[PDB]
Amino acid sequence: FLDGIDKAQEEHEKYHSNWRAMASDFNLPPVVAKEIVASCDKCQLKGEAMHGQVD
Amino acid sequence: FLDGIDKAQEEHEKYHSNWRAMASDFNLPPVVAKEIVASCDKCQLKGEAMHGQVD
Ligand SMILES: [Zn+2]
Ligand SMILES: [Zn+2]
Repeated sequence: FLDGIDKAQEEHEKYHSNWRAMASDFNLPPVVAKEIVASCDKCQLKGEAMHGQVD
Repeated sequence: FLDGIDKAQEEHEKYHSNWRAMASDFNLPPVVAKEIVASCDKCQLKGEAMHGQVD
């Protein structure tokens, strides 16, 4: 679990690749690749959330 | 990977337990338990984000 992710985590930092790319790069299920995105605040929170246009 | 999560995912829905509880319940590493939280929008986005107090 942590072994493949350690090498995969570095790849994420280098390009912030999507979980689909990391999954194929290490042939790991989306759960492992998706979790790396969950730890990456930049790829996880993509704006949206709120910040409406104010009333 | 998906087998334990399937049973663990149901437990998450029942109580929205934190990844620490699910990890101990199925004795799985934080990566597997943390990913379930990543899929749960209610436990993932806990307000914050933005929504400042306006100027
Ligand atoms: Zn990223
Ligand atoms: Zn939840």
